[PDB]
Amino acid sequence: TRVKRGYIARRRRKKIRFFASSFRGAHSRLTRTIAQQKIRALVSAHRDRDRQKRDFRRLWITRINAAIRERGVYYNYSKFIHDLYKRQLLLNRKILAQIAILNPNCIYMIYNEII
Amino acid sequence: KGYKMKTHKASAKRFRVTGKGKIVRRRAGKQHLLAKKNTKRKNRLSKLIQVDRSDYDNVIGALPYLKVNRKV
Amino acid sequence: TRFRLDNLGPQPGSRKKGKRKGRGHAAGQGGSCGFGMRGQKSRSGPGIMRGFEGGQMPLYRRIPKLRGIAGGMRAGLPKYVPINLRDIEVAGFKEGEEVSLESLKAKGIINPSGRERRLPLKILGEGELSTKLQIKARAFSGSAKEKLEAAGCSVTVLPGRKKYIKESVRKNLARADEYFAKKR
Amino acid sequence: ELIPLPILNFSGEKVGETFLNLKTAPSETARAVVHRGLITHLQNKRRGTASTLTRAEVRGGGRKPYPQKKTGRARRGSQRSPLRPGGGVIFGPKPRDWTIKMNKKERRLALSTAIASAVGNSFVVEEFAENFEKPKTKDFIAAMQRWGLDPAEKSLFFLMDLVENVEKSGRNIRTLKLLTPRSLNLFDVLNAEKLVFTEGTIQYLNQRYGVD
RNA sequence: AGACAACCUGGCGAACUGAAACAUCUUAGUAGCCAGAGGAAAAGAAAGCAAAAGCGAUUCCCGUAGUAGCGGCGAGCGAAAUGGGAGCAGCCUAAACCGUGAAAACGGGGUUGUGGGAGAGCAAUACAAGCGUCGUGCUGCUAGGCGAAUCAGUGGAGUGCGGAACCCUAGAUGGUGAAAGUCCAGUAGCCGAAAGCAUCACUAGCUUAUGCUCUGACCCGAGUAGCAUGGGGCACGUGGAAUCCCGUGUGAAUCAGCAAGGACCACCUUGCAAGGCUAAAUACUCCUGGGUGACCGAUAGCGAAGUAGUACCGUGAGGGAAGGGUGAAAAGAACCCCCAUCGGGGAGUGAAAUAGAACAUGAAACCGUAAGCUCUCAAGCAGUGGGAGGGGGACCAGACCCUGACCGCGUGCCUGUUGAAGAAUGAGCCGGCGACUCAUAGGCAGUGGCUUGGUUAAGGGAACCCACCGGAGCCGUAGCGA
RNA sequence: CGGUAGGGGAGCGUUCCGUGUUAGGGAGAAACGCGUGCGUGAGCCGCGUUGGACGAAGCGGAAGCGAGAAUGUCGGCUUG
Ligand SMILES: [Mg+2]
Ligand SMILES: [Mg+2]
Ligand SMILES: [Mg+2]
Ligand SMILES: [Mg+2]
Ligand SMILES: [Mg+2]
Ligand SMILES: [Mg+2]
Ligand SMILES: [Mg+2]
Ligand SMILES: [Mg+2]
Ligand SMILES: [Mg+2]
Ligand SMILES: [Mg+2]
Ligand SMILES: [Mg+2]
Ligand SMILES: [Mg+2]
Ligand SMILES: [Mg+2]
Ligand SMILES: [Mg+2]
Ligand SMILES: [Mg+2]
Ligand SMILES: [Mg+2]
Ligand SMILES: [Mg+2]
Ligand SMILES: [Mg+2]
Ligand SMILES: [Mg+2]
Ligand SMILES: [Mg+2]
Ligand SMILES: [Mg+2]
Ligand SMILES: [Mg+2]
Ligand SMILES: [Mg+2]
Ligand SMILES: [Mg+2]
Ligand SMILES: [Mg+2]
Ligand SMILES: [Mg+2]
Ligand SMILES: [Mg+2]
Ligand SMILES: [Mg+2]
Ligand SMILES: [Mg+2]
Ligand SMILES: [Mg+2]
Ligand SMILES: [Mg+2]
Ligand SMILES: [Mg+2]
Ligand SMILES: [Mg+2]
Ligand SMILES: [Mg+2]
Ligand SMILES: [Mg+2]
Ligand SMILES: [Mg+2]
Ligand SMILES: [Mg+2]
Ligand SMILES: [Mg+2]
Ligand SMILES: [Mg+2]
Ligand SMILES: [Mg+2]
Ligand SMILES: [Mg+2]
Ligand SMILES: [Mg+2]
Ligand SMILES: [Mg+2]
Ligand SMILES: [Mg+2]
Ligand SMILES: [Mg+2]
Ligand SMILES: [Mg+2]
Ligand SMILES: [Mg+2]
Ligand SMILES: [Mg+2]
Ligand SMILES: [Mg+2]
Ligand SMILES: [Mg+2]
Ligand SMILES: [Mg+2]
Ligand SMILES: [Mg+2]
Ligand SMILES: [Mg+2]
Ligand SMILES: [Mg+2]
Ligand SMILES: [Mg+2]
Ligand SMILES: [Mg+2]
Ligand SMILES: [Mg+2]
Ligand SMILES: [Mg+2]
Repeated sequence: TRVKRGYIARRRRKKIRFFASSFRGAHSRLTRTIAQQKIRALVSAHRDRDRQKRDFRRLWITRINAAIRERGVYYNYSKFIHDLYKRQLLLNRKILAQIAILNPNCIYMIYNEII
Repeated sequence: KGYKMKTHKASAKRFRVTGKGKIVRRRAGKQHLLAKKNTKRKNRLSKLIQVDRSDYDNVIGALPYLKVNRKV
Repeated sequence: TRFRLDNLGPQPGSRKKGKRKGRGHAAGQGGSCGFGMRGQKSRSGPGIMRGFEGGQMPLYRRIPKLRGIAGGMRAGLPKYVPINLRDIEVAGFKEGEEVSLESLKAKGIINPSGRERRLPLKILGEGELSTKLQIKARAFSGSAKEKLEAAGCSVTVLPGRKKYIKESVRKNLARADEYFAKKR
Repeated sequence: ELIPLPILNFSGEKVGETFLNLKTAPSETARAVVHRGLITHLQNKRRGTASTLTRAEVRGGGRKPYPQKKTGRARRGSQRSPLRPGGGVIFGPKPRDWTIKMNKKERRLALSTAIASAVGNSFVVEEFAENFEKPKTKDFIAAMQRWGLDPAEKSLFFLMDLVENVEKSGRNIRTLKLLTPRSLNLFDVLNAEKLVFTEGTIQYLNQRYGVD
């Protein structure tokens, strides 16, 4: 019994093609390239989601460090964290970084409660 | 109907089977130049002996109609 | 009906699928079909002869031939249909029955075929017999005579097949037969 | 034994009841023994008519079209290669003998346990060969209606001998299928919705497929 | 006379290859060439197998058995008897002698193996067996005929749907605007042949044809067998090498004999060479009729679904393509405008013209039009995680899709390597075709059946499948030893 | 519970056959094109101003069965 390839190669490649919507040039038009790039996109996505966690953290240190140098001279981020664990606080970088922008008056009180 | 497995006769003339299924051979070196050999050495070669475990893969592949038992 | 064309199926573990090599890597056997990189075992054709050892003298040449088989001496085959004494006890015979080839084939113990058909019957004597029946066999071993005669059985050795003898050969035997007979 | 079959007459009334005690495979494997006997019935039935042509059997070829080198193109040995249209076929089908072997006692056991399962949807009838002096499908259908059957669904009549007047009265119907001990098969038993027997077949069927 | 696909017979007769080289060997008495012949051919009616018990022409299948053996004892090659089935058929001549002839020759006589004929003498020899030309019928083939049962509605068409009926010895197929047991052709069943062919039966009348004693007198297929030598082929490579067939040279015997039984001798058994014919079982398909497909459906299937072995190429042998689908029905588009044609726009046809002929469903690469966001201080395997500003929609909206100011990260894919983004290999792109399969055996595992040990093979089997037979054989029940 | 060669285990899908003149289908099948749905994934389930007649699922079976590469290959179409 003879069996043509049929349509399984077509319906497969449409799923591979639909993922390549906004790609420029021949990376959205040629099947032998979209399969070559669709592989690369997910690896880059799986890699970024691991880097996604360290990146926002890296941004929160700057914002918290940037928002606290104004209070005291010869004072800095590293001294602020050492006092929280001394005072037995639990707040993380996410909450402190967002309060620094959204309710800056709170950190001025947190600095006072520590001292 | 058609093709049947053939026995490798040069191997059949050099290997046989015991009652349980052990393969055996004759030890070599007892056809010429026996004077320089001691009776202890010539006695060792005269006796039969079981064939090495590693070589059955070649013997059985050549002797398909040769009943054996690998578990003994 | 309970059973029907659309409610049957095989027993699990009885009908495996079968490896279709060369149909991707996730299937298990890869594109190379499980033969590694380029070599001789990976080629499309007959391989090395079983026993070949890369030019080294194989084991079927550096070993002498069996005794007798080397020159052409014929191997010794069975001359009789051996049956031990214990098997007769299991057959379930009574005082009156005999023991021959035709009797045992009826029970199903002895089932010869081909070469084994044209053989007599021999008794060996490994067992015990406590039924006191008669025998119609060809030959007997030493232990069998001691056991059967002790059990009150009735043995009967058959004459077997005759061997043709040249005329003058009978006279030399008759010469010796007359010699021993007249003296003893 | 457990489900005694009732007997019917040429009319729609009852006259008695009997049973049939056949050899049945155990429930742990009866579903598989019947399925093994069903494949071989069909795998022996199929005909190896598929055939193709290899590169040696296809017409043409033989000549090397262009030399091995000094040409900027992939090597080639013959135009009638599988890697070109109109060429050979790699490992294509050929006329095959699909026939396999199955032990008798397995095929016989698969047949017994199948009939022993259709007891709840079967029954027995008396002889009616004399009631048909001439072939007539109209009267034959009326008899099935009076016995409680539907010609729309499948059915099965198993009897000793199919006389001429009776076999012509069901030869035209597609659903109804008449059988004899020689024409008895496994395929028809499982396909039929309702079975029918006679006093002679219950005797013949019990002795050939007893439980002793 | 020549032609004739394959099978068959005869003659000549390779090589690559395998042996991991190669010459003995294998490939192989294959391929191909030549010759011949038939629907089959060839073989074939014991100078035979066998072994002390028996079989009774040849051929084919199962099995014996991958056994006994052969073999640089390497690769590899490979029996036979017994047994089980298919299918069964046995006949005509030379010679002794008697007549006819110068001879050659004609007629009669005879044809066998526990020996038979001739020869003579007795009987009784042949009706019932095998043949069978005039022709006479039987049955089939080569043209055909009869042949049961339905109406309406469903908006292109009703065989479908819903509803109501009918036939069936006919629910096999194909066709019909759309899928049919009841519309058509048909099928079941029945009928039918002047003429021709074939299978059978009958019929001439000549026809081949039936037994007991006497004899060890006359015949038993000659340049043959055998031997010596050189070779071939038998499973068996000169080996102890028989058996069978040839070249050279030699060269027997006639039943009181000869050959064979694996050197040879002896004994016994079996058989009667040197003349010939013969049906069936068996092998093949350029073809014919019927039937069936877990066969293909226009890159498939025969190379060929169209003027295919055409077009085209080649001095020639020879090689060798491609091109399928309007519609139920051409009703193939009157007429008007553009108009030199082609072609297009309306009209009209049609269920559909956005089916309009270069016309059926019409994917992708590729070439484009329009709309929404958007780039001219940039830099980058082109994306990804963040997501400014703007835009969008039958569900809703803290959602979703499109666009992407700017930051960060990120060294194409396979192949294959100690290691490749690699300036190592391969791919111009898209789509299709395209690769561990098949048969038969060995071993192992899993599952199943039987275990009162198991199982059949060929071969039969309502066409096959299949019910039921078929136990010959094979495996397992004693090993040790050359 | 990283993993190449390589081995084992469990599954998806294609075309065809059995149930099958199946269910369903000019009240629009196959196909094609789509999707705020589901799954570990191969894929499934659904939708339609396309299409115009076929044909699942389920329990099972068989293969000319899954392509991105072979200076592959046929046809079509680009670049220059
Ligand atoms: Mg971390
Ligand atoms: Mg043993
Ligand atoms: Mg792997
Ligand atoms: Mg690959
Ligand atoms: Mg492997
Ligand atoms: Mg490779
Ligand atoms: Mg290797
Ligand atoms: Mg090779
Ligand atoms: Mg080999
Ligand atoms: Mg060496
Ligand atoms: Mg031995
Ligand atoms: Mg060729
Ligand atoms: Mg050639
Ligand atoms: Mg082809
Ligand atoms: Mg001629
Ligand atoms: Mg050669
Ligand atoms: Mg070689
Ligand atoms: Mg070589
Ligand atoms: Mg002819
Ligand atoms: Mg004929
Ligand atoms: Mg014939
Ligand atoms: Mg002939
Ligand atoms: Mg002849
Ligand atoms: Mg004469
Ligand atoms: Mg009619
Ligand atoms: Mg109607
Ligand atoms: Mg008819
Ligand atoms: Mg003679
Ligand atoms: Mg010889
Ligand atoms: Mg001789
Ligand atoms: Mg001898
Ligand atoms: Mg003889
Ligand atoms: Mg073609
Ligand atoms: Mg097409
Ligand atoms: Mg269209
Ligand atoms: Mg078109
Ligand atoms: Mg600048
Ligand atoms: Mg700018
Ligand atoms: Mg290197
Ligand atoms: Mg490596
Ligand atoms: Mg490169
Ligand atoms: Mg390099
Ligand atoms: Mg280079
Ligand atoms: Mg390149
Ligand atoms: Mg390519
Ligand atoms: Mg391609
Ligand atoms: Mg393919
Ligand atoms: Mg393939
Ligand atoms: Mg292989
Ligand atoms: Mg096997
Ligand atoms: Mg078992
Ligand atoms: Mg059979
Ligand atoms: Mg048959
Ligand atoms: Mg792992
Ligand atoms: Mg780990
Ligand atoms: Mg389809
Ligand atoms: Mg239509
Ligand atoms: Mg189905």
